[PDB]
Amino acid sequence: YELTQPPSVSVSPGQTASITCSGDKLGDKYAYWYQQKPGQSPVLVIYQDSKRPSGIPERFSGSNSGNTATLTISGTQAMDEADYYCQAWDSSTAVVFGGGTKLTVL
Repeated sequence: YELTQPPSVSVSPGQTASITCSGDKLGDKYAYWYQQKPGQSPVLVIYQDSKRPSGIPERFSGSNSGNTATLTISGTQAMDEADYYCQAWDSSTAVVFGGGTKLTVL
C-alpha cells in the first residue's frame, strides 16, 4: 500500500470523525474514498478530493492538500461504522491505495 492510513479511528455518537491518507505528493493526484462494510458492496462517499456523490449524506466531506487527503464525517452515526479506504487517481498512472481504516462508533 503506497498510501498510509491510521489502522483505526473511534468516536462517540454524534462526534466528528476524521480519517487521513498520506503519500508522497498526494496533492498531485485526486483522492477517492470508499466506505466498505464487511460483506457488502463498497460505496463511493467522496470523489475528486472533495465532491459528494448523489445519495451520500451531507455529513461526509473531504479535502486533499500537500501530502494528505482527509475524509471527515460530522455527526457520526452508528450506520457510518465501516472500513474506509482511500485511493488516488492520476491522469496517467495506475491507482494507488491506502490500507484502510476501521471506523468504530463508541
